[PDB]
Amino acid sequence: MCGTEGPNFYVPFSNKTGVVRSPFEAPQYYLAEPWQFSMLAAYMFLLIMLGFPINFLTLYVTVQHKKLRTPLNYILLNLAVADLFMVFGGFTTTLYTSLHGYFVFGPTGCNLQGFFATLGGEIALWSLVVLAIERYVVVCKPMSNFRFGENHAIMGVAFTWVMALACAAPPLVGWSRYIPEGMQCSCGIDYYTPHEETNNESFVIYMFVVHFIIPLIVIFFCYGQLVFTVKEAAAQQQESATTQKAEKEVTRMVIIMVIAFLICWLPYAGVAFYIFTHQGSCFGPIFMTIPAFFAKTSAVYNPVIYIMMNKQFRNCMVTTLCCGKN
Amino acid sequence: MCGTEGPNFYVPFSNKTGVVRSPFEAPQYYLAEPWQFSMLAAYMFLLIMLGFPINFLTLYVTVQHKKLRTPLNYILLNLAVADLFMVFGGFTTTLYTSLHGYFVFGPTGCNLQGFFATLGGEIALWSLVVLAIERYVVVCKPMSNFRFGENHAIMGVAFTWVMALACAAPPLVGWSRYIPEGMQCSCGIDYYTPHEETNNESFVIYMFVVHFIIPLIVIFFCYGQLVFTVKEAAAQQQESATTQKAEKEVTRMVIIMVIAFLICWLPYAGVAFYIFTHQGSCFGPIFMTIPAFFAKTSAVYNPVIYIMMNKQFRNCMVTTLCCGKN
Amino acid sequence: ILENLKDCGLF
Amino acid sequence: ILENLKDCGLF
Ligand SMILES: *[C@@H]1O[C@H](CO)[C@@H](O[C@@H]2O[C@H](CO)[C@@H](O[C@@H]3O[C@H](CO[C@H]4O[C@H](CO)[C@@H](O)[C@H](O)[C@@H]4O)[C@@H](O)[C@H](O[C@H]4O[C@H](CO)[C@@H](O)[C@H](O)[C@@H]4O)[C@@H]3O)[C@H](O)[C@H]2NC(C)=O)[C@H](O)[C@H]1NC(C)=O
Ligand SMILES: *[C@@H]1O[C@H](CO)[C@@H](O[C@@H]2O[C@H](CO)[C@@H](O[C@@H]3O[C@H](CO[C@H]4O[C@H](CO)[C@@H](O)[C@H](O)[C@@H]4O)[C@@H](O)[C@H](O[C@H]4O[C@H](CO)[C@@H](O)[C@H](O)[C@@H]4O)[C@@H]3O)[C@H](O)[C@H]2NC(C)=O)[C@H](O)[C@H]1NC(C)=O
Ligand SMILES: CCCCCCCCCCCCCCCC(=O)OC[C@H](COP(=O)(O)OCCN)OC(=O)CCCCCCCCCCCCCCC
Ligand SMILES: CCCCCCCCCCCCCCCC(=O)OC[C@H](COP(=O)(O)OCCN)OC(=O)CCCCCCCCCCCCCCC
Ligand SMILES: CC1=C(/C=C/C(C)=C/C=C/C(C)=C/C=O)C(C)(C)CCC1
Ligand SMILES: CC1=C(/C=C/C(C)=C/C=C/C(C)=C/C=O)C(C)(C)CCC1
Ligand SMILES: CCCCCCCCO[C@@H]1O[C@H](CO)[C@@H](O)[C@H](O)[C@H]1O
Ligand SMILES: CCCCCCCCO[C@@H]1O[C@H](CO)[C@@H](O)[C@H](O)[C@H]1O
Ligand SMILES: *C(=O)CCCCCCCCCCCCCCC
Ligand SMILES: *C(=O)CCCCCCCCCCCCCCC
Ligand SMILES: *C(=O)CCCCCCCCCCCCCCC
Ligand SMILES: *C(=O)CCCCCCCCCCCCCCC
Repeated sequence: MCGTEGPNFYVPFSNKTGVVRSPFEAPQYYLAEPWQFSMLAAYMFLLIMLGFPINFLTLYVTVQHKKLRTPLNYILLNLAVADLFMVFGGFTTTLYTSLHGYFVFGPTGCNLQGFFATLGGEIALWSLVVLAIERYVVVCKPMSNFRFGENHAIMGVAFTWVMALACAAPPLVGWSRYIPEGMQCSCGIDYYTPHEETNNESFVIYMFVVHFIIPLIVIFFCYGQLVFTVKEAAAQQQESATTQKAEKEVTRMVIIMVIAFLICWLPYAGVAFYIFTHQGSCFGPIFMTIPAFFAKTSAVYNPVIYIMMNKQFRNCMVTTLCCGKN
Repeated sequence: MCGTEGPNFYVPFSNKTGVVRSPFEAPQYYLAEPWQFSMLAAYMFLLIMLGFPINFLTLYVTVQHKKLRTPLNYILLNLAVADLFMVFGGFTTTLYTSLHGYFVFGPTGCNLQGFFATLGGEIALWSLVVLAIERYVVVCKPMSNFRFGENHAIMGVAFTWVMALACAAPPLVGWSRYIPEGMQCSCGIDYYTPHEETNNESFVIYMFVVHFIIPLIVIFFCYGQLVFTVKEAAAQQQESATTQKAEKEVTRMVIIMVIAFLICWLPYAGVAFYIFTHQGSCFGPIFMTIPAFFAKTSAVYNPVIYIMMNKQFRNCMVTTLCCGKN
Repeated sequence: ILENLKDCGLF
Repeated sequence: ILENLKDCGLF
């Protein structure tokens, strides 16, 4: 028996020495050296410095450029708003609490951070799904005589918010719970504790099936269909050098987009699953810290991929940054 | 009387309470909260994360691209090597020591860091000077029938190393000295203490005159001459739209290049001078921390300006980063 | 396809 | 000038 329990928490350290304290009440300098808490803060700082300019600029640039304000770009803006919830809901709270060495905001702060942070990274996830769907509809032309317009864009965005609430909301009201994770400085969802009073087990599954497998399948399907439709259109007109490049760039990108989706959620899935299936084992705070490192850095690498690598967006940015010129 | 003195140091805090300790021996958690030491480390982390890829990549890309290996680019590579001395000589040492709260490497470590760190940022400074000189020679054609070749490139680089040793070397051997500055976690040159046994006063001047005013004048002269030569060549052929853009981009850049040089050394000059001329006054560690914030961040913004904004370099980078393609 | 690709920011 | 400018990475 590996941790120390308490009303709204679970410290991954043994109280046999009697040193363990509430993560809401006193520094956890026995889980990890103080320098490792500082390094945690170093990192949050990095993600705020990189994640906030990149994501905010995206919004700003859309305000300065009329050609960016098209339906096919609503979901990309949604993605940037979501990342901003991650940055302010998640990263800055964790910067502050890490510098105390414990979660100074109490259980309310825990629910709050937990909710917004969770809320942000799910809108992002689902944005990425919705996007592939739209891109598959528009290009693969699966429905005949259909043209994607502003009212589909909006539903797309709203479907994204609804799916997020469908997992950010439950733990606030009984199905699972938010508690400090890892080094106890940031509050996530409890998926590693079997806490029958809230039914952690069933939620963990539902999140796995609905908020992991579904998204994965859809993304793979849509981008499969699309790298297919484009590889075929290119075979059927090799006399176009342009159509040949287009099919090669679209493939390169889809690979990048898929691989980056896995790098972001696969760890969380891999751990969630392996914990679920080795329930009689001890997992360290730094073991819980890993999948969160990968999933959170997506507030930087996602805008890089879906925005800085989008020809339209990139140009407007360079314009805006170079003082109106070039 | 504001500080506490000791054999090889000067803590900017009063020992009247008897709490002050050697920066080589014990945490300085009375100069500044521990969280401010963590934030110092956060920042060093940022400069290492940003400064090392950007600077190293520059070197790497030059290895993959034959068209980059021309004389007019030696000084730019020199600039990137210098920044790397800043990153490893300076930033990583300070990351480590800040996480202790004092300069754990002792006086030798102090000399060492101090030397390399100082050595790196002077090669950079002089690179920037040498560059303007070369750019003025080649374009303004001040000498007749002269063509800039590989042997001038080399002297240019070597002149840069010699000028740096001309101020990194003295404090190791008696003219001024290295000591922890500010929060005592990084060792700089002593320019704020009147330490007659090493002649701090005269050095401070010599650094001001030779390693600040000279560089400033030369840069202003060369780029003055150049924005002049180009504004004139453009007046004398307005029938070229291309020649009109060229003169406007070159002006925009020179402004950017000059303004960024001031942002980097002006603070250090402004403080050095004002300390020199208000010798009966108390200066806080965070007051000493400011000019070092500006001068050190140039290991990131300098490559951005002189490399990421250099058409040749930028393209090769994008190629290398996008896996050989595009 | 090229026109639908451009609209998607894909090419 | 344009050829000396290019060589300098200035334009
Ligand atoms: C992980 O492990 C530790 C140790 O088991 C737990 O910490 C203990 O928590 C208990 C209460 O739940 C504390 O008990 C309180 O002690 C206070 C004063 O006692 C002094 O002497 C003790 C030795 O026992 C010293 O170690 C300590 O520093 C104190 O100076 C009193 O304020 C309390 O007395 C009241 O409660 C008791 C009932 O327990 C009654 O008998 C009294 O009448 C009165 O109402 C109380 O006894 C205890 O001091 C803590 N020990 C340590 C080492 O800190 C952690 O709670 C546990 N962590 C988690 C996550 O739950
Ligand atoms: C900033 O300010 C402080 C305080 O003035 C300085 O710290 C003092 O440094 C002196 C030595 O230079 C220390 O003196 C040594 O004390 C030791 C034991 O003394 C105990 O009792 C004292 C009260 O005086 C307690 O505060 C302390 O915690 C100790 O438990 C001994 O190891 C030493 O004795 C030896 O030296 C003396 C000569 O001074 C002889 O008389 C003895 O025979 C023997 O050789 C010594 O006395 C002193 O303890 C420090 N005080 C504090 C508060 O730490 C800092 O040096 C100064 N900082 C800088 C930057 O210079
Ligand atoms: C000595 C210094 C004197 C000068 C100070 C100047 C400060 C100026 C700025 C305002 C400071 C307000 C501090 C209030 C709280 C306090 O100080 O609360 C005292 C308590 C410490 O108590 P503790 O250690 O017992 O417990 C705690 C567990 N060991 O703080 C804290 O843990 C909280 C620290 C919170 C830090 C938030 C930092 C946000 C940084 C944003 C980015 C800054 C970037 C810089 C980049 C180069
Ligand atoms: C409890 C944790 C258990 C698991 C630990 C796993 C550690 C794995 C890695 C290796 C750790 C070796 C520590 C040796 C020293 C030590 O520990 O020396 C104990 C002493 C502390 O003593 P002090 O506080 O009294 O005095 C000191 C003043 N208060 O360190 C130190 O101040 C030095 C700390 C140095 C830290 C260097 C960090 C370099 C980080 C690089 C980037 C990492 C980025 C991560 C990005 C997401
Ligand atoms: C996606 C996913 C899971 C959980 C992810 C979690 C719990 C993420 C939480 C992030 C938070 C709450 C951050 C707060 O700052 C499961 C259920 C483990 C199964 C695999 C799929
Ligand atoms: C440029 C300059 C000065 C000093 C600069 C210094 C002292 C920089 C030191 C940097 C170091 C040593 C970093 C180490 O990590 C003076 C003399 C104040 C006068 C103004 C010009
Ligand atoms: C949704 C998942 C989509 C996966 C798409 C994988 C596409 C692999 O496409 C690749 O295209 C290359 C030419 O560009 C070929 O030379 C490779 O053999 C082929 O594997
Ligand atoms: C070495 C210092 C060089 C300073 C060069 C300052 C150049 C200012 O050049 C500017 O060029 C503009 C057109 O591009 C004009 O419209 C501005 O009036 C003029 O000030
Ligand atoms: C037009 O002139 C654009 C001007 C502004 C360019 C700003 C570039 C900031 C770049 C930060 C780069 C960090 C790279 C990190 C790699 C790990
Ligand atoms: C208008 O034309 C202004 C153009 C130039 C802007 C150049 C900006 C360079 C920024 C480099 C990164 C600076 C911050 C580094 C923080 C670690
Ligand atoms: C070709 O596909 C290029 C691929 C790699 C692009 C990597 C971009 C990393 C960008 C970090 C940007 C930080 C911006 C910070 C602004 C403050
Ligand atoms: C070959 O074509 C690979 C191309 C794509 C590389 C995309 C890299 C994106 C990197 C974003 C920043 C990731 C690290 C963030 C650290 C804070």
